[PDB]
Amino acid sequence: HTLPANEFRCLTPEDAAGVFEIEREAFISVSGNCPLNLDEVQHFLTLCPELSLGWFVEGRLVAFIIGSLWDEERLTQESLALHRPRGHSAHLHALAVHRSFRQQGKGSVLLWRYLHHVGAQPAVRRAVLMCEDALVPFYQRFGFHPAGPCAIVVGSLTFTEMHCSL
Ligand SMILES: CC(C)(COP(=O)(O)OP(=O)(O)OC[C@H]1O[C@@H](n2cnc3c(N)ncnc32)[C@H](O)[C@@H]1OP(=O)(O)O)[C@@H](O)C(=O)NCCC(=O)NCCSCC(=O)NCCc1c[nH]c2ccccc12
Repeated sequence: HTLPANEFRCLTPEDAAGVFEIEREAFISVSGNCPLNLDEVQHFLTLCPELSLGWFVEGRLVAFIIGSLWDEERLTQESLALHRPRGHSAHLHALAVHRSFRQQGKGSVLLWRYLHHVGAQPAVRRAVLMCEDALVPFYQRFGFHPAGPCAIVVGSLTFTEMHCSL
């Protein structure tokens, strides 16, 4: 009968649309590329929805995490579009908060619930993601440790890989 003022839930391919939209502003408007395009978004939301998480305010996605499982110590170019069911690592492909909802602890909040959410799964024993050097201290507040230069290349952009024991 109404729109919950706040709701945290796993995503479904129905939210792919909304995810890309925030990606356009969050990444493309900046570097010219984005972590996941609509097909990639629907791909992981189809194969491993339980690895995603969204914050809906008044029926609108304001934050999201799109995961997938990895089975190697470090991230590679191929892992970018892969989901290793047999893996034990939660690979955070993308994390973003809406342009209008930033700097209000939402990213931090979503990130913590996410770590707790996937660490609840029997397989997931570690979390991994890549980020620009500017965000390394940010992810460290969550237990992530810088694991050196990430091998994944994206345009002219480089990233520092980070791992979090779960
Ligand atoms: C970061 C996040 C989710 C936090 O939310 P929030 O705004 O609500 O933040 P909080 O309120 O919870 O707390 C704020 C903290 O967030 C950190 N922070 C925020 N903006 C920062 C900045 N410009 N530089 C350094 N630290 C910053 C600070 O440390 C800051 O501390 P302070 O309270 O002391 O100020 C939110 O700001 C957001 O959605 N940003 C846009 C997308 C993005 O970059 N996603 C992450 C890429 S990392 C993960 C990822 O998706 N990788 C894919 C890698 C990738 C593939 N293709 C790309 C193309 C381009 C770029 C990257 C990629």
